[PDB]
Amino acid sequence: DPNANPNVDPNANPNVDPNANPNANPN
Amino acid sequence: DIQMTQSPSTLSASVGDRVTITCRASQSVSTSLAWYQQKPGKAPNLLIYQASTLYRGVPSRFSGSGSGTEFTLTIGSLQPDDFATYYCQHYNSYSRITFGQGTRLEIK
Amino acid sequence: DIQMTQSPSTLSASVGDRVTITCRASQSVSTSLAWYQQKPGKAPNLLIYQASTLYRGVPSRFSGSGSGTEFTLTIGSLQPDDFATYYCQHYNSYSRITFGQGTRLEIK
Amino acid sequence: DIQMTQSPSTLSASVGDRVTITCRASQSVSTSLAWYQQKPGKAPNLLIYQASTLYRGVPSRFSGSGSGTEFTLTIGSLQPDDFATYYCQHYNSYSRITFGQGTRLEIK
Amino acid sequence: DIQMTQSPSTLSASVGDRVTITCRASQSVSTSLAWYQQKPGKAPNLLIYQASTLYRGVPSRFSGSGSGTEFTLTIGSLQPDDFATYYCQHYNSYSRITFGQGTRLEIK
Amino acid sequence: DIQMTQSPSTLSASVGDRVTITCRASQSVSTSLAWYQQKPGKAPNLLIYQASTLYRGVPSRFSGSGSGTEFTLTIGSLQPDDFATYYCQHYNSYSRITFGQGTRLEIK
Amino acid sequence: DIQMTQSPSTLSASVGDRVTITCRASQSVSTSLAWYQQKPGKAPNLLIYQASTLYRGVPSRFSGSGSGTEFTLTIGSLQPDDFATYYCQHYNSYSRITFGQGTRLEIK
Amino acid sequence: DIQMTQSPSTLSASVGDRVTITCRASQSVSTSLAWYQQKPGKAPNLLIYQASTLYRGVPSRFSGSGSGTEFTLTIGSLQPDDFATYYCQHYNSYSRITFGQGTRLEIK
Amino acid sequence: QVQLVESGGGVVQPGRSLRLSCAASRLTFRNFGMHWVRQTPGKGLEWVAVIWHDGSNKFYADSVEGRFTISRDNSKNTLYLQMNSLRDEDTAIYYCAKDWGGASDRVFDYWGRGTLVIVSS
Amino acid sequence: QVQLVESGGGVVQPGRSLRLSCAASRLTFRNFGMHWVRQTPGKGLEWVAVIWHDGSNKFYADSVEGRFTISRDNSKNTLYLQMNSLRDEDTAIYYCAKDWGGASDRVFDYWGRGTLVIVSS
Amino acid sequence: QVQLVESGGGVVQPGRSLRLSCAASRLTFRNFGMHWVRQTPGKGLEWVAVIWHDGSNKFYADSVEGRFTISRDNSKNTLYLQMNSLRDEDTAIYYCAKDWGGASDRVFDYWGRGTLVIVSS
Amino acid sequence: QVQLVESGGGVVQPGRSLRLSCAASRLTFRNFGMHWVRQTPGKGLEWVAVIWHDGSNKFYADSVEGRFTISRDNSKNTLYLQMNSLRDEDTAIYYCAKDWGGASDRVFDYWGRGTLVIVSS
Amino acid sequence: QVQLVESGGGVVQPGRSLRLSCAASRLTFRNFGMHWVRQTPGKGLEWVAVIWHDGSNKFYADSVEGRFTISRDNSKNTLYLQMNSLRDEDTAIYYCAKDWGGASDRVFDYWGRGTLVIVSS
Amino acid sequence: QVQLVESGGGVVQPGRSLRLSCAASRLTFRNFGMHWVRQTPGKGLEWVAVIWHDGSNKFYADSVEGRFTISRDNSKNTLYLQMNSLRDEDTAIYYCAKDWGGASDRVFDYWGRGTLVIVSS
Repeated sequence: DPNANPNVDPNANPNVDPNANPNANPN
Repeated sequence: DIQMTQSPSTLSASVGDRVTITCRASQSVSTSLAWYQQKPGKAPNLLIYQASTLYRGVPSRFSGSGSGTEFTLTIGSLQPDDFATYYCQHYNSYSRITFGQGTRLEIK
Repeated sequence: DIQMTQSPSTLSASVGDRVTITCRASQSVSTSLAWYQQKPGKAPNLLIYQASTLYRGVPSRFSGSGSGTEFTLTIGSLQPDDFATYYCQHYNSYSRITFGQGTRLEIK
Repeated sequence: DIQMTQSPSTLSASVGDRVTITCRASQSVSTSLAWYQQKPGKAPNLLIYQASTLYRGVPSRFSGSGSGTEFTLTIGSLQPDDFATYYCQHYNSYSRITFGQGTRLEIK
Repeated sequence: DIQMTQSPSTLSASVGDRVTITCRASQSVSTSLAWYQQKPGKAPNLLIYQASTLYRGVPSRFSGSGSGTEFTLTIGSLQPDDFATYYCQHYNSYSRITFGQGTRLEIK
Repeated sequence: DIQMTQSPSTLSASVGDRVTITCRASQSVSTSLAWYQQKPGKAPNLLIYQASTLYRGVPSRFSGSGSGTEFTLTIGSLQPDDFATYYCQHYNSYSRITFGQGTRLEIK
Repeated sequence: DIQMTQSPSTLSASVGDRVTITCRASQSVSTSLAWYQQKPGKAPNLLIYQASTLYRGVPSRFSGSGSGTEFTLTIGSLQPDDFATYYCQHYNSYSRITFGQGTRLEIK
Repeated sequence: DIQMTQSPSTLSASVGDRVTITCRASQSVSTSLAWYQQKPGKAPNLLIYQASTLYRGVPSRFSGSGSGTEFTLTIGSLQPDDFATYYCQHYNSYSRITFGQGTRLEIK
Repeated sequence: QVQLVESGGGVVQPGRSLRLSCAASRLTFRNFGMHWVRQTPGKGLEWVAVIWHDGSNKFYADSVEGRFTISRDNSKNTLYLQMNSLRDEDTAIYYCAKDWGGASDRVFDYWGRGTLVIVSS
Repeated sequence: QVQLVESGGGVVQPGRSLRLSCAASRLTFRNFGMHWVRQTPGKGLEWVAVIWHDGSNKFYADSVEGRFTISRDNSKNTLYLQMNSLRDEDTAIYYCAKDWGGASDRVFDYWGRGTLVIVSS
Repeated sequence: QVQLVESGGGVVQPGRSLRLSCAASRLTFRNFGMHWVRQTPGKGLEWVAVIWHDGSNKFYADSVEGRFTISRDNSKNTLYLQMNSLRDEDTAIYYCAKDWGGASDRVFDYWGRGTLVIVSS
Repeated sequence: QVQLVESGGGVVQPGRSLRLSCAASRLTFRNFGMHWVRQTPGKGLEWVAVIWHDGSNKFYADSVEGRFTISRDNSKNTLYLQMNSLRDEDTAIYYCAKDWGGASDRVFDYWGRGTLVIVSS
Repeated sequence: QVQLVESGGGVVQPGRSLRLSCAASRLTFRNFGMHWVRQTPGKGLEWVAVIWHDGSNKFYADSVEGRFTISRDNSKNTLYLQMNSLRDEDTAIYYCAKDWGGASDRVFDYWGRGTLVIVSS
Repeated sequence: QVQLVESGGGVVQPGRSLRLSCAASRLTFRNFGMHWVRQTPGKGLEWVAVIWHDGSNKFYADSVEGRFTISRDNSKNTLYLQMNSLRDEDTAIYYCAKDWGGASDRVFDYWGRGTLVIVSS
């Protein structure tokens, strides 16, 4: 469908993931 | 594609009059209609979207109506600056964007 | 942008009665709604999100309901401190955030 | 935040039977869950992570399965030392960590 | 950690044939792999690092390929000396280093 | 080596004015900078060391500032005797001694 | 050079009190400090050397401690004879000997 | 290690033209690259360091540019003396020094 | 307890620029996206702009598209929105906001007090 | 206040390729899908193509399949559409367009000035 | 064999402050992020805060946003959580935690004994 | 030619401690971080610990967290791993290792001979 | 004008030892670290080893780890590289080098004449 | 008051040698290291060399490495810099110097008058 919405959905989550890897990088 | 026919091709009128320009679709497009007015030497501008909703900054004197294949623009009181070429353009799903031929509104 | 219409514009009620506030969207917005209670002179406070979930620290007398285009904000027991302006807000995907006009609750 | 609802609240069983504990979320958390056992008086311990993988040093009679919003922790053969309160905990991306209400196992 | 599963467990082959050892990671490890060859009674030796680069002094008959979660070690022409146990290793960032179960090459 | 760039190349001002001369380093020199004033026909004399400290016997109308790579020498109130060429010199550890181009103060 | 700064500039106390005088170094001077007491009309005398060692013949009520840039002279019980000016002096290697401004001890 | 690939291996050119020699790094080397010119029978001589700075005593017709992994050495107006083999050498931190394969310049 | 303080208001003629600030207090500002919400004197609420946690993306309502610039400075713990080419319609109270942090909920919890901007002659 | 200036026009022979640009100003270009609308000298309006916000999907009108290609470079705040196998019936004034951004409303709000392309000999 | 000992509990009036510690032993503390988990008398568990290995980023639950501030002392091998503006909802046993260390699993393995903090009059 | 010789093995009862050494020879031991690799009787390999060049940082596998301590003596060109509270799972031959030295490759090149450590009663 | 002359070349069988010298002249040899650079017959250049100004630290390429040892004698103004367990790939011209002296640029400027080492039988 | 007077300048063809002296007066010469500073006719300032108090260590700028030899003689209260293999770049006015004597600051306080050296033909 050529008429599908060509945008970025301005309601996407704008915050930082609080469950991102908080450890150190052992490698 | 969906052929888009608008009538009349040309309709002359005077200041203060009330005019309708209609546009007919070859097949049902629900309410996915848009309208543009092109002043000579300038790009067409948006007036109506969704075939009934007024775009931001458009004076309230313009009004649109219709559903399916029959649609109409109604200008309550024609103004001297409302004199230009008007197009009807649809964006029905699973179809490519097509335009009308363009009604010309001429003084007197 | 999408037009949120909430009815009635003004509804007077007394202490302890049952007042329900509706909010109508121009199309289906699933259940991504919110409600705000603004007291005069202060910034509005969040009451309901996802159209049914009670926000933290909000009295349980507030309740939300509805889906699609029909929604309802229900007050279990109106209290002296409950009188304020109510706004309904939507955050549907691929659409911009808009609000309603805002209903007022008046004593007696 | 995603509230975590697990059922049943209290499920009684004897030694040697097989029981299942379900954990239900309001919205999909992919496979990002964990399970905790709290015998009374001490801190909870890790049992399952990633909703299917058995944590180190845990007896193999414990099994986890499910994806999306329906999940299950199944004890293959109930033992006298597995009578405790079980919490299901999610760590889905972009959402804060919330625990379940707590399912208890009572003898006989 | 990231569990590594390599298949087949045992791959019987003769001199001069071509063998392919596959090493599947449970989750994406980009291109950070390493392939070790362990002859019985000896500490394992490095063959491939970065999953495609030949380590110094290794015969050019060994070739590594693949990316993401699917990797292959291919011996162009198996030699009598190249009969041993092979282990694949990942060293992806923020993850702890784990080794494979061990593929065995058996004569005939 | 570390090249020293001082700006502007030439800056004219009259008596009683306030001027600032900067010195820009290719890489961090911490606070190991010095400012020199050279009058024509004479060897330059020390003005500032440690990039902020006033050398003995120098009138207090000079002031230095900055850290890293951006440093500023400020004359609070220009005097008829303070018209000369100014050089910025660094003594960062493990790097050799270099000087700037030399800013010139011209009357009126 | 190295600037010897000691705080407070003036500290008043009565007999029987406990007072601590701190001296701040512009940069690390290890433990090579000293404290001198100047009674007006007399040349100052030595009290502490190496920043922690009590000199010969000094009352044991005087205490010194610290290393690096933070040093403290502590009087366990202030006595009627112990009202005078106190200086901190450093003798770090490859740096010249400098003194502080001197704190005044004033009765009540 | 970081293996340098400089491309292409050989450019024939005449006196007076403009030639560009590239050096491609397998992974980011920031700006730490140096260019060497080896005439046959002699040890190579330094031309460029830090990938943009001209070494002392080198004629200005040599110029370097680029950062990251794409680095180019450009000789604005080739001269008869400038026919030699050119090596690109990186000295990135935490990685050992490696050299390119060596681009040759051939007359006509 | 988290309070959002706006500033930079006043009265401006049509066509000039104006800077607004949303210096935050005690909020973990770096981890949160922020919004600007406009309340017209007609008691209507109209959303303006949103900036992500690090400023990767910004979304504007069509009414302020190309007229408004929203910028965030995490180091100084504040939010900036710079206005250009104002007109009579932009006469309203401007509220700062903080997105709640849900996976798919764009709702504001900690509102600011509001700063007043008037465009008139 | 967000203007689209097209460039790269002129006169071309049939069968020769040509590049057009739609460099935009003050528009948040990365978030908006863009369109090309073609206006023939016979005042007919034909939509040409659409490219999504990041170029993931591209759609063309039937008249220009396999001949016209459209590329979007968010980094340089500009749009490109290259024509191949050009012929007479593409003699028109080429108009850039910016999709409004509605949920299901495919309409254009901020049109460009237009750049003329002539196919002749 | 990795034990977490907390301290600093007691009873405090609403609106007062309180400091909590999580002095650890035999754990490589600097290489691990830490979590605080609250267990209410209703036997429910709530997550409170997390701090990365170097303290670069912190994340709090919405019920403790702006009121709670955690910090990590790598040199002293201990972890702090400072309490501001308490109320009756915060009366619960406070556990320490240690993130398992996986690539994408935020799950706690080595819990502490538990410290009780009572808010009442 | 780089030879790593280990020692200090034997048989101990569960709960007892045991010290292993990795006295190296002909290698620039100070400039290389080193690893210990464990080979279980099931012929499976498991990583144990890594120590940086100067001892600044240490990382352990979760199965040996808080029970194993690895220390390095650059002056004596040797590597130490002391285990505490041993149990049945720790019966395996322990290998020394030397990180290859690449920018981002934690791959072992010069393995040691091997020391057999038995835990039983 | 700073000249470095190398010596000690010749032919040796694989596995035998060999000593190399870089007796410097007119250079302040004590203040500068030095490098050995090997140029294979295939015209490739390989970095071999570097020693600091006072010999505190040495670094080797992985192709010569444990087989090559470099030592520096500041008193006699000379540099030594002693090779053990040679093989066929080490047959090349050995170049002495001198680190430029910059803060962070490890670039050789004053090379030696070169010494040829042949490993064959 | 401490004055530094230089001597030994003149005109020399490129490639010849030249000796420069910095006989000092009323300065405790033995306790202070001394620098040489070169000012080109283009009003640029370049540092040349430094010798320690006892002459134990020397450091030269790379532009004169191996060509310039500086020597200090404490007994006669004077400093020497000998120039070899000069060229067009070494024509400049030469100032002596005297390091201020601080712990870590390399700044010059008592400059000399200067002696002019010309290299031409």
